[PDB]
Parts: sequence; C-alpha cells; structure tokens
Amino acid sequence: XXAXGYX
Repeated sequence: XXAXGYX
C-alpha cells in the first residue's frame, strides 16, 4: 500500500 488509513 504505502499510504495509511483508517477508513
């Protein structure tokens, strides 16, 4: 992924 979250 490389981005994050959380949704």
